[PDB]
Amino acid sequence: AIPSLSECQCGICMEILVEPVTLPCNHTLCKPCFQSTVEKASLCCPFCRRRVSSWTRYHTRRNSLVNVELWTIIQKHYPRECKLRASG
Amino acid sequence: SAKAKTRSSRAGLQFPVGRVHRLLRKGNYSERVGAGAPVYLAAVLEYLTAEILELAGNAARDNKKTRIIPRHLQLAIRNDEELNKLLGRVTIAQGGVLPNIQAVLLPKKT
Amino acid sequence: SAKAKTRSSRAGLQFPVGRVHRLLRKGNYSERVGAGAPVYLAAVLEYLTAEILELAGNAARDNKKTRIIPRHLQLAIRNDEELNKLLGRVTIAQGGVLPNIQAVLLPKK
Amino acid sequence: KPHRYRPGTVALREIRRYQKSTELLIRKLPFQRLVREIAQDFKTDLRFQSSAVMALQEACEAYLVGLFEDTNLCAIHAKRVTIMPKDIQLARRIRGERA
Amino acid sequence: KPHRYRPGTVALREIRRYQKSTELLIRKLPFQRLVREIAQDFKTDLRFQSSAVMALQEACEAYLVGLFEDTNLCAIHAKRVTIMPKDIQLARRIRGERA
Amino acid sequence: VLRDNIQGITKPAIRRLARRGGVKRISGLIYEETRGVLKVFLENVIRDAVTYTEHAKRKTVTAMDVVYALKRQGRTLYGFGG
Amino acid sequence: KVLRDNIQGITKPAIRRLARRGGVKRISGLIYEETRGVLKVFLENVIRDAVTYTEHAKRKTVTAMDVVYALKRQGRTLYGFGG
Amino acid sequence: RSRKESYSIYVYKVLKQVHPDTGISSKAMGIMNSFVNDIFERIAGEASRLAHYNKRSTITSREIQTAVRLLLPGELAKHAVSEGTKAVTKYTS
Amino acid sequence: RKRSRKESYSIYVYKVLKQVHPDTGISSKAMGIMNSFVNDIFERIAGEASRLAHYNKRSTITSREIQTAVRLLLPGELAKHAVSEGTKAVTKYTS
Amino acid sequence: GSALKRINKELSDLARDPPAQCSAGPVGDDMFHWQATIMGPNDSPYQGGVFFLTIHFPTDYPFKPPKVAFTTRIYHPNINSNGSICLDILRSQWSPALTISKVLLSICSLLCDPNPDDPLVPEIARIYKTDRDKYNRISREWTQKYAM
DNA sequence: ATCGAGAATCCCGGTGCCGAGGCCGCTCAATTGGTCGTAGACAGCTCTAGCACCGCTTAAACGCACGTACGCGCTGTCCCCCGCGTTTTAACCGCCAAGGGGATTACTCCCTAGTCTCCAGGCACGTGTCAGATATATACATCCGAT
DNA sequence: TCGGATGTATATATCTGACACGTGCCTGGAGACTAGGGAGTAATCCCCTTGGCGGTTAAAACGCGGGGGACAGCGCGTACGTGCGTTTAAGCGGTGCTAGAGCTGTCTACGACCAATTGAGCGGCCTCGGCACCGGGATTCTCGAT
Ligand SMILES: [Zn+2]
Ligand SMILES: [Zn+2]
Repeated sequence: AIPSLSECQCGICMEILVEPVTLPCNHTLCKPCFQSTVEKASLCCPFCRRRVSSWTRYHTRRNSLVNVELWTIIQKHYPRECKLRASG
Repeated sequence: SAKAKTRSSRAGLQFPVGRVHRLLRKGNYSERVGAGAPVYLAAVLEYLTAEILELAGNAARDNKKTRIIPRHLQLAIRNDEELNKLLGRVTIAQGGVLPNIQAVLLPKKT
Repeated sequence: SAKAKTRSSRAGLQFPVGRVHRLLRKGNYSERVGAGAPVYLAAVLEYLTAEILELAGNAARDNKKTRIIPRHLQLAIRNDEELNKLLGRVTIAQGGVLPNIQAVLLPKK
Repeated sequence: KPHRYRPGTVALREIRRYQKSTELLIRKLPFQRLVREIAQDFKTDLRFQSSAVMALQEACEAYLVGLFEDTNLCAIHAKRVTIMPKDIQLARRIRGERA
Repeated sequence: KPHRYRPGTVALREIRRYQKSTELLIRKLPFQRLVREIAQDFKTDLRFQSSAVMALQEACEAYLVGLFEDTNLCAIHAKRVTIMPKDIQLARRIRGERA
Repeated sequence: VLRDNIQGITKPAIRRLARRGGVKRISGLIYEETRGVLKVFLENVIRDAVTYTEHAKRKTVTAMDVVYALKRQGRTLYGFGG
Repeated sequence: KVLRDNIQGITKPAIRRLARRGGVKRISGLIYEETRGVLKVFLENVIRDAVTYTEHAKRKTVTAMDVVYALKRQGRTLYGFGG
Repeated sequence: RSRKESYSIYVYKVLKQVHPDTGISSKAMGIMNSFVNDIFERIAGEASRLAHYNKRSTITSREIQTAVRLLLPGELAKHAVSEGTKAVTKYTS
Repeated sequence: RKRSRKESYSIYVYKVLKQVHPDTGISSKAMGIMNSFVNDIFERIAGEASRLAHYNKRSTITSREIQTAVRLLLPGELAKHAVSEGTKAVTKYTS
Repeated sequence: GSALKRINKELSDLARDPPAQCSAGPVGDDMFHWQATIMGPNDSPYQGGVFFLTIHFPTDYPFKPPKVAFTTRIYHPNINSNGSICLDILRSQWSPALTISKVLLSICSLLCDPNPDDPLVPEIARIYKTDRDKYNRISREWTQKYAM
């Protein structure tokens, strides 16, 4: 099963996990929220305050930041939310 | 930041900023040292030290030791893809090497 | 030698000593530049230039050309030993390379 | 009747002819186009001084010539006379470029 | 009855045992004597700080270990598993040390 | 925009660069590989050249920029400035 | 206090250990001598610089910083002893 | 006696910031001192050569930024540039 | 307007040439190469003397600093001959 | 574009969940300019007092912290003349996942015990850490004559 | 071994052009002279660390035997680079044109060096305690001969 | 496949010295103020970079025949790994001596700084010779054929 549309949101901006990223601390947030919480914050987890600097480098080096399989579940279970989120 | 506290705090860093300012002045790097450069350089230094110390701490936790020793630093530096390229020529004292055996030398599956 | 004359001629050199003094002062190499350092440095630079020009002039005379070109500088630098150890990494533009065919590749009866 | 040299002599003759000269070997305009392409990749809307393109060409040629010298040394070391990609890879791995 | 491993296994076991550690391998006093000998050759009547001898030993060991890594790469490249002096000479010639 | 220009480094040009290096016999899998490594080298020099040009707030890459990039990498070049 | 043939202090087992750490499985009997040669050369390019610093500062003890500077000059920066 | 300067206390602060339990040996502290001094020398030297090439006479922030873009490899470069820009922006205001 | 002036070691290299080979000219590209070589060697020696005077907490680049930088920077015979030439020139200048 | 939804979530939070011994709201129609009211905690030398404070949400909220400052004049070791506050999760420790309620509870905890480590006004900090009786005397007098 | 045809390469002489070397005018930086603060040389004192020596333990070096894996040479195969002739694509060159942006000059102001005063951040030093090294005794994994 | 045999990882007491923390102070960092020149902004100007023909022709692309080198397979005889008994000297601890690194104080000769001033060096012009180039001729490797 999958958590409802409520928990499918980003735990920061309360919006859908558009292109989510799964941090080493098991947390998740949408790609814009991620890139903000890394390029304008202290490179730490917004949930449990865990630095992911090295992991961030190691994975963006391979462009393996986005979690593809969760994103596929979101696009097959709640596609219209992702599409209405796609414009803005 | 209106805070008239030590410039380290006013920049949010941990590395000293006045000391970096002096080292940039007395070091004959240039005639004038702008007031922004020491803060920037202290931030960069702190960030690099944070990276290396985090990786070394991870390695030391892996080897079940609660105190980083040069071997863990060598492991952390050589296992990362960028910290190795930045320190390609450096030689860590008491660092050992990365454990790896060439594939051709391993015994014949018989 | 006491004199009131251009520091170059007084030192018995050809390179400028005033220009080297200025470059040592306005280059942020140190705070103060001793009065005897620019002379030493101009002398060393002149010696090295004379060395390379000796070898290059020889190499140019070999090719029957009476005017040094980069090829001759490259030959004179690679053929020598100390100079090639000093300029190991340097690349001389338009310099070609030493003629060197490995022995194994040569024909055989 | 058609007089043709044995395979292995025109190669040595070309080695001599090219080591005895200095001009550029990679043609100018294709190398210039390659450089401009990599440039527009890095920072768009650039211009180049012809001297800079020439310096790039000289550096690239000297680097490739050194790499081929060391590659040939490897290929001879392995009791061969042909250079193969593993030779170049070994040369670059030993030289300390990529590791 | 005398149980002896086939030739080629104690070697790998030693490789693992020595890559898994960090201590110095060249014994201390002979290396110190060698360093003092080269010193008295260069400028006579010298003294050495123990830290300087240790730094020399660390640098020498790291250099030799790197050289043996590249030598082993060469020897494997030539379809062998033994390192021979031509391997070391090729490693140093390619690396750019002596030319 | 430009694309597929590494093929401008043709096969005979690499053959020439190989002869000057002293190579008697080349294998057909070298050419491709060569292009590869050459590209890498360029992507390591131009990147620094641009970095200099972007610092001085210019839009042309002067020869001194390339020379400084090379010298910074360790491939000092004589003949254009420095 | 002269000395002789101290490079034979770099014995054959020590070179075998150095080669094991480098990942070498089988060593030819003609490596040892060769290695010693190489080793000596390396030292005669570091000590010569180290002493050159000591001669300059008008000292008679080659300090750790001298050796570290001599190394850094050759492109073999060494961490752990200073600077 | 004489007092020496080192980055020991600051390295220890950063450690206790990113790993609240693991200490650090003395020799590792020496290695970190040497590493910080080395990176300092590299960055400052490259910024000085930039100032000298562009005929400026002062090492502003942007010279340090370009030096960091030059020395550090790609991803470290981006991260450190962002971090330094953030620190300066916070220090100013 | 008027073009700004660019210094170079052209005339000095030409003087040294006419001392060594009194009949052999030199072409412009060779002149640029020799000029860049002089600049590079000057930079190496000066920077080495700078680091050397900074190691011992001195503030002055004396002649001894250049002498030791030369001893550190050049191969054997070149180091010996260049140190000889430098000492000769300095003592002739001061006397 | 996300700041509007973030402030919407925050106002809905303060609606459905009032902060502990506190309240807040938009002082004007604009969402980025807010006013809040804090009640004096018992374990704080400012018992019974009520203080109004102004909130300025930044442009890159939440990833940038919103500047809060006490408008009422308070003689506090962490409150300067105009009423600015020194809080680490307000300058650098600010995690954008935090809501209003968490920063309000943190400033409450600071009101419970002033932090003169990096103080704004030195003499009030030194009289708080030197002689506490005169300190809580003057703070109680302030929170009775200005907060009442 | 040899010798002769076939391409290839080295010498040599006539012609031509553009650039290397030299001349001239003029700006600006190198030189001279004087003054002045201080970096550095030098004497003196201290006391840290390097050198030399000795005696004991035991780990490592060593010399040797021996079996064997592999380094090296030979043979044979086949396939894939080389040389070459032919055709087709595009580099190169000489020319012209537009304009953009690098380089230069003038002005203004604010950012940093320099100075003085003041005080707490950090450093040398001293002290306690637990992380890790050590020793011991196990279980466990892996190698190897023989089925 | 297979049971001995050996090296390795693992769990447990223990003990010691390296690390983390508290302290006095003191020297270097922070704060206020002043001046001046370095850098930024504006304007302009002309050097040279991009873009574009169009013709020639050197050079790349393609295909083909074959021969020589890459590579696999066998073999064989030595060089080298493994194990062991023996001899050597490294390592350690403890001690004694002092050479020399390091620090402080004093004093002056050396280098910075500044105003003047005058010639070396740089920009621009230019002209004759060194080198490029072409054409022919001399010769010299190369290959096959005996
Ligand atoms: Zn989000
Ligand atoms: Zn987390």
